[PDB]
Amino acid sequence: NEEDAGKMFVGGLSWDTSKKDLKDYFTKFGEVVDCTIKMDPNTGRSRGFGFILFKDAASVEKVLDQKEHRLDGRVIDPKKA
Repeated sequence: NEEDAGKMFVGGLSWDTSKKDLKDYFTKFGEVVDCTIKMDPNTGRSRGFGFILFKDAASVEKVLDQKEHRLDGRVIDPKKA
């Protein structure tokens, strides 16, 4: 594995989605150890994607089993990081 087995990329995030909103959505699939919404270091503006870290890597397969993911009125794109 190139990235941690419990880590996922999450694209298509709405601007009004907070770190807490992100954590609460993925709590449905496993325990979320941590998460982040990536900011542009030059502008401070959101890049519109983030990362989530699960306690148990088994939760990643449960996220990917669900074909469609929706958060704060947007289709979000979870992927193995």
